[PDB]
Amino acid sequence: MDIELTQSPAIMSASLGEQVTMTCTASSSVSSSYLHWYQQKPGSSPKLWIYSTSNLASGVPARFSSSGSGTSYSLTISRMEAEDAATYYCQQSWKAPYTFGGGTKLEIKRGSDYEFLKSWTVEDLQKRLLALDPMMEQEIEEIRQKYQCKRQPILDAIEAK
Amino acid sequence: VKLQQSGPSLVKPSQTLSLTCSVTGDSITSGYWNWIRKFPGNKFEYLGYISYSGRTYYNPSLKSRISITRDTSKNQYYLQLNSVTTEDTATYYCSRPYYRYDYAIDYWGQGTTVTVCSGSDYEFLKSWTVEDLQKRLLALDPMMEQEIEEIRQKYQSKRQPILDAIEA
Repeated sequence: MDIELTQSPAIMSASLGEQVTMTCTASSSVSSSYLHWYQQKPGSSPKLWIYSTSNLASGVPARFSSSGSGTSYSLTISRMEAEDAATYYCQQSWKAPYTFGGGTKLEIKRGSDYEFLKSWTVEDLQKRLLALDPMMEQEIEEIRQKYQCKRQPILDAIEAK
Repeated sequence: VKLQQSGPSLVKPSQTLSLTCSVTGDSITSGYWNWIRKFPGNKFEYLGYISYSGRTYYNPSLKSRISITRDTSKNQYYLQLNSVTTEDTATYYCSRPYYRYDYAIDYWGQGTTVTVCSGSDYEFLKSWTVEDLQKRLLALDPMMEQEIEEIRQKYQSKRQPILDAIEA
């Protein structure tokens, strides 16, 4: 009987400065010290963000907080910033196999509009500009590997002679 | 602590996937060390761990197709998945759970995106000469470059509002 972790909502869009709270609910009780949270931006590996329900990994800004116990846990951003746009996973490290939640993708509401964009600081703007490169590189790389897939049976038929 | 992955990116069905994690900041004789894959639909699957002493755990979901292997001397450990169908397409991660965090995962390899290619084109590619096939093989290049250019231009537009907003 594996411990299913369910994350609501699966996606949520928020405007900067808002306070956002995403949740994780287990199928059975898990002690608080084994519930954890990870953040993943595209193109890079998950980062441990919060361990044991209420401890911030190093480098995790103080606007992040988390609480819960039993079968309901939650992660909260106080005053969201552009860079908190990511996918957040809960995970229990209690019963093997050590299952993850389905994720919550946190997007910037109305972020792709010059109307809203010019009210950002110059810093949040240029950090956001560069945050586009990993996304683009993942898409290109997914294409390159699709064509290594297409190149394969041709190379297998050229040498089947 | 740096977990470094290496291995092939493609594997044909019913073949064996093999991956290597080269730990460089701890010793695989200390604590635990796992493998985890992320399916394209943003779903993580814990595959298994190798322990400090050499005991292992394998996810029942994988049946017995998985064997995790360590090499205590080179501070490496290895994943091997047998009879790899296309449902094994995912990004494969090694990672270190840490006892101080009650085995929260604080270090992750950079991942390996592994595709499984059916490649069932015997019946089609038989009516091709090898010369036709080498034209067909080169036909993919302008096709792929087109897709890549669509990607590049999509982000040319997606960033334009940002650059406009900086100038102001």
